[PDB]
Amino acid sequence: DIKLFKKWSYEEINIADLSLVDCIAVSQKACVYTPHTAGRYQKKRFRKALCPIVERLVNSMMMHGRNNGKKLKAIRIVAYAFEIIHLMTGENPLQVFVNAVQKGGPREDSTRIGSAGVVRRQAVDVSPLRRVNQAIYLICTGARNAAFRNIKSISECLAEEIINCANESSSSYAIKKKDEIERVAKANR
Amino acid sequence: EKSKLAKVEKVLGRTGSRGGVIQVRAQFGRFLIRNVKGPVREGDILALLETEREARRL
Amino acid sequence: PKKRRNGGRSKHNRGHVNPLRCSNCGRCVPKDKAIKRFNIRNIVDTSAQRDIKEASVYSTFQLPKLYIKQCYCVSCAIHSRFVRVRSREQRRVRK
RNA sequence: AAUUAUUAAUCUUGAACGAGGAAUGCCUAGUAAGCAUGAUUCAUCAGAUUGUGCUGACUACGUCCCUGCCCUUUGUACACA
Ligand SMILES: [Mg+2]
Ligand SMILES: [Mg+2]
Ligand SMILES: [Mg+2]
Repeated sequence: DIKLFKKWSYEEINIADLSLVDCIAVSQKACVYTPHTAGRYQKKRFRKALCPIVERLVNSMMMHGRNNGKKLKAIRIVAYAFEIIHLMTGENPLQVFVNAVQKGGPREDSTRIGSAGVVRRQAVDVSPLRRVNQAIYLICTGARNAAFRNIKSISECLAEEIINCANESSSSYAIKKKDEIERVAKANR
Repeated sequence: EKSKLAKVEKVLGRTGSRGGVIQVRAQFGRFLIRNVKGPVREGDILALLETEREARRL
Repeated sequence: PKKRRNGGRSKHNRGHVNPLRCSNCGRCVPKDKAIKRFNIRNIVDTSAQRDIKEASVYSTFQLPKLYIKQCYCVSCAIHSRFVRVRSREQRRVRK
């Protein structure tokens, strides 16, 4: 009987990837009424994976210097975006957001490896934590760039970006950046 | 397009000139030595887009 | 001050020795002073090696080797690190 | 003692600037950034220092690739090096 924002349940949501099941937290300790917890999540290496997923979303939502530390404004933005998401394509907005998180990060990448003095740009593999982090970062950047010098508000932009990310449509920032990363990765090895 | 899941069973070391690369041994049930970017643990799960490929020694 | 007892090469009871040419840089060096290396290599690495195996007839195939026998001059040999720089006592250690 | 206008108050005037080329700085947690404030100077004057608190992230948990410093072997015709 604990709901997100007192409206949405996440008692029935599932992941259905099985690689990202351990890295996104909607369970015992992470079921909260509001995405404000003043925890200590960066003291150890992997403790970042127990911060509730919506709080990580709001943590990346306050960026570009103008907006540093303004946590409550970010929470209001995210809450109204979730209302807009539920209104159209009526579903649980947290389930839509989890689906979008599962799609917005590349599965493989490229880097410089010094095999025997001569080098390449060899393809490598991406870990689940890296994929989750990149999905969050790319969604937030897409929404932020959409709303700059624009008639549409920031929460409308964020709702559109999340919905488009969940549907694999190549009109979102995250999907296209990820496809380009994967294309170069398949090309360099 | 179609991922393949492999389980990390131990971590071997770090490569790259700046050390931003991790060497693992993963198991489907065959073993492979694969080469990863980002923080990893034993027990993590990888989504391999290629199946017939290994990494040189370190 | 005569840093080496044998003068950098193994010649005794002879006047002249014919030279050979460096496998890397083409310089002339006497045969008793050049450093020699003999190599037994495979044609391909192990993954391509197994790929040839099931593309083959005869059901029992072995790839051939390569035999090379290269020779180098001092400058062209220690730039590639076949030979390094040692200390005064360690220089005398043969084998 | 206010002219080359000490500072403050009111109305009027309403420039460049649409995120910054080659380069380059600081930073790992109540920290960066954002936000204001007490003292020093002081007849009068802070866009400066030196302290204090308020709101509060992202990314790593490494390496010797660039830069700097150190140690071992080695060469030296350098020792104001
Ligand atoms: Mg003679
Ligand atoms: Mg001063
Ligand atoms: Mg160095």
